[PDB]
Amino acid sequence: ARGPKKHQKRLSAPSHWLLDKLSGAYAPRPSTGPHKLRDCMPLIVFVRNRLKYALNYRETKAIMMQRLVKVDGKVRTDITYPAGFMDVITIEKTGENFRLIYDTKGRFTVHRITDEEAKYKLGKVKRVQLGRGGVPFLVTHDARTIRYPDPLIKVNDTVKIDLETGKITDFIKFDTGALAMITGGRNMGRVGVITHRERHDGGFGIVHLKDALDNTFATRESNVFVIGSEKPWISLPKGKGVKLTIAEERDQRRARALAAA
Amino acid sequence: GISRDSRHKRSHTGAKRAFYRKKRAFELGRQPANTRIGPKRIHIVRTRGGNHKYRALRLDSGNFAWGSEGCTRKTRIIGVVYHPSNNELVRTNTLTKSAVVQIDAAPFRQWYEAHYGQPLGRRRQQKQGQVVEEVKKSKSVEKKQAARFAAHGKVDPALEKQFEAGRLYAIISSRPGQSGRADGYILEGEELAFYQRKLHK
Amino acid sequence: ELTVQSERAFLKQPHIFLNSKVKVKSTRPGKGGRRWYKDVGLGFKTPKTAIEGHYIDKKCPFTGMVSIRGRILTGRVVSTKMHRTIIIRREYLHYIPKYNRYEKRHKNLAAHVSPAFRVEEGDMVVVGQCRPLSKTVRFNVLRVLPRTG
RNA sequence: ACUGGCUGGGCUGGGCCUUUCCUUCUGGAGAACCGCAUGCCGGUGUGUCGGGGAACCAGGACUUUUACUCUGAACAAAUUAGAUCGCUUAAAGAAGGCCUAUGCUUGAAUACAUUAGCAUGGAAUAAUAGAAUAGGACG
RNA sequence: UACCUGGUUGAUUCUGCCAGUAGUCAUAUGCUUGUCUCAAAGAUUAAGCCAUGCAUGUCUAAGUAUAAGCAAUUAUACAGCGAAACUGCGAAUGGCUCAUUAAAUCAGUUAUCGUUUAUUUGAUAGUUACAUGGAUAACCGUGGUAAUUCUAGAGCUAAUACAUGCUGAAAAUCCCGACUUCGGAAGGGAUGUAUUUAUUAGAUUAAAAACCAAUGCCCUUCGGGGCUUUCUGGUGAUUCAUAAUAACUUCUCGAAUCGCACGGCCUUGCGCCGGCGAUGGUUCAUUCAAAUUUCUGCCCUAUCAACUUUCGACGGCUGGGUAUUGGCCAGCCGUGGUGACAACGGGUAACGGAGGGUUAGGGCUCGACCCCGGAGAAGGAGCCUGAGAAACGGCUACUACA
Repeated sequence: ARGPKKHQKRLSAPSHWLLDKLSGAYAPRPSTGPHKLRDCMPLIVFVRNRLKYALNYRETKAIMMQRLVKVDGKVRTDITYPAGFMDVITIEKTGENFRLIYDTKGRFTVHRITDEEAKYKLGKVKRVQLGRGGVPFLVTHDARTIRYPDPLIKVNDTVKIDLETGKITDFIKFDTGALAMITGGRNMGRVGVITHRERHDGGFGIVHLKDALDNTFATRESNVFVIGSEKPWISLPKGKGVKLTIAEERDQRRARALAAA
Repeated sequence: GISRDSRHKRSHTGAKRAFYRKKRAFELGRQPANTRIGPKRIHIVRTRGGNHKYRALRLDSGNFAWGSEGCTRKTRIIGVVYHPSNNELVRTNTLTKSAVVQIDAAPFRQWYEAHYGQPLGRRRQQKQGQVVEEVKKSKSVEKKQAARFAAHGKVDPALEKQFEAGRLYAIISSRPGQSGRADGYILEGEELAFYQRKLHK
Repeated sequence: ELTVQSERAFLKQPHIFLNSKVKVKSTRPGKGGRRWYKDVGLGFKTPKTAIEGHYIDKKCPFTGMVSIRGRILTGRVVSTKMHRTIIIRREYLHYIPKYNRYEKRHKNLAAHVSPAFRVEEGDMVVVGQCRPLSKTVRFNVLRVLPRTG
């Protein structure tokens, strides 16, 4: 259409941003960065629509511009910045640290973490090979490319990154018995244990997982994100991704409310 | 300008198509540049995405290579003698890929003489006008060739007798019109049979 | 085929040097100096007539530079009067929901047939998707099914 | 509302026997049954003790082909059905709620589309091939 | 809410239609009109024609300041704010409409081992030098035409504009070789990356020997017994990733660039070293993408039954051209391709879809129109700049208006 598009019309934005169908005609239109446009978390909606710090468009730009908030340790001031899975956003002058992570309904939450655990990340590897001059390197899901990694590491595995120098600190395999978290689909936010894997030579293999309550579900390999073998390496949010059904959820909620009051 | 789409064509059942859209920026084509023999002249065109291409119009020398001995020297090209597609090209000496041409052996033979002190294709013994030689400034060097000859061997007889005339057969394998450098290699072996009969019969 | 070399140019696999003085016997068909070939995969076996042959056909999925990826279909050989191409017939059943019963339909397709295989009228075929070769050819014959009485 | 019992009556499913049991190779770890003794009240952690056949995983080979049905994966937002909150009610909206608070806490669910394409279980129903001038199967 | 009533006859029972009854985010019109919440609106005929006003520009401490520019008095190169102008970027997004279009657009689902990509993000490049050269804007001053966002000739000057252009060190590899104790060697050249061509490596499944030619050897009683040895990634699949050799090029890139801080050493020299940023730069990866592409699916018509190839119609080969594949194009050669399971052609008061209206179930009908995709700016064609245009609030020519 005679070039690339540069506006994004409201009522077409991703549903998990939780924007109202009234009060304006346009949406923030995230810029281009390390995470997909369809799967990202604009900073402007985070500060104004989630933390309620700013009331209006104008005050939102003042916060990022004054270099008061830094994603992953690097203070980036662009408003429509794409923030994605597993990334760490830290605001130091007020002492809060958040991690973008899914809940059991497939959306983003305001998760609080401690200052000791805000200094490392982990990410899936998509390609590992040797670049020019024979050096070997790999790139993760947020466009970090590290070279000279441990040779044993293979594709689809997960690696831990330090966030101040940026070297692998530990690794995880991808086989039966691991602990994973799904990142896309109907099963967004579930947490399970790899039961076994089924391979289809030619595309789109399937994997079977088992929950803690003995539930069963399945997903594609390119949609699972291993975060541990046992004893998850990060602080899961409230609910721990167990996917209660509707019937119990209403029952327990009323009981807790009456007991509190 | 010229267009390279498929809309103006006729479907595989015979149905005439209808008009869809005006011509597009992409899918275009350019006037075929012609390359011949002459003084070096080159034109540069600016392609899509800030890239450039080269256009050959006239050439006289290009990189050639002898695979068996691994010698690559930019020799001068005489004339195209055979083109598989159509005879019209040969008469006007316009050179394209897979065109049999004539190449001299001035650098290649000179390199062979350094490689070994052995005569190559000499049937001028009757005249012996130009016979001359110079003493190698050692005897260890003859030892080197006396042992190099043991494994490398000798050039086959059919190819040798070609040096007597002083004209070699070559094939162009580059694309004059895209890259600008008419590169080529030198033929050998059973390939001679097929082309030899065709060229001069 | 009667003669291998019958055109204006000389037919040969690219980047396969033949006229080397020293002779060495080894593995890796391409490296040694003999005919080169690969394996497509998916449990498909390269037939012996492809390896112990002399034909040159830069389109054939074996001994050539074309990859197979995409759909895999089956059909019928309706005609083989063309040169190294065939036409395949595929039948299926449409639905027509309102009347709660099906129709018969019909479609023809054109797939490149390699010289390795031999396929007379009335035989099965399996094809796989490749790069655009001709105006209407995008598939290649892979397995002629055994011929039943 | 909670607890146990009937050799209670049924429905769904899984194992063996009746000529029918259910393919096969390589590797991983390892339970039950077995013999040893340091220990306690016919038994067990003992140990880098060892011998069987089998549940799981990874790897390789083999199987008449389509139609049909079950279960999975993937597939916009708005719209349809539909849960919650007294905008003073309603059409609407996705808000809100608690005490006194320099504060705390929640929701923004769920189902369907249905044809075509990708996997999985079922083997009745409707088609199709197989040994007859044996050019048949096995060692 | 799965529903019916009046009408042919002197009166009766039927087939059968006409009329009545209800809804419509479905248009027009007549009569009438006190209040509160919400707000559609030149689509249908004419994608007919347009006066006038507007709808796209942009500066931070960080590209270029001698304003006879403003403001003070810390700057004898300047140092604050700052008109005009050069340079950089966008102007290819938005907004409007539905004329053309019947496997065409479009929908779900696949592929790029067949390509391009400014910008964003992450990595990444040892083979005069206290600094190189000419113009031009703004500007003073002299002009032309009734007419314009027209411009002439004379005199000055800046670059992140244009054009040049050294950069510290050694090892190792292949060739030439000053030199003979027939045994290795003085010294001599090349070796980043960009392009093109040719050759080489890029392995591997279970083992025991026995012969031909000969040279590193350990132990050793000099009779001899022997023999061990290093790497090699990935996909279902490649000539993949990567490396080595021989060469080549009107031939690139490897910072003559700008702001803040004011530091440390000893030969005390207008000496050496040192931080954080901005703007750029070859290649790889990512993001926004784009272009092609596999399978299946569209309303009426037989008073449309055989169509396509003269001047490509189906395929093979060799090249050309494009960012790349391809009958896309140029040559030579075969005779093919679709069809009663409805091809080809004709009509549409036809943009497609998500969807709207009405209901027992099954359906009938509408969809220019707030979301996604496509096309167009009076009708046709052609092109410059750029990563991206066959652009029209860009240019060139014809037609019709003016």
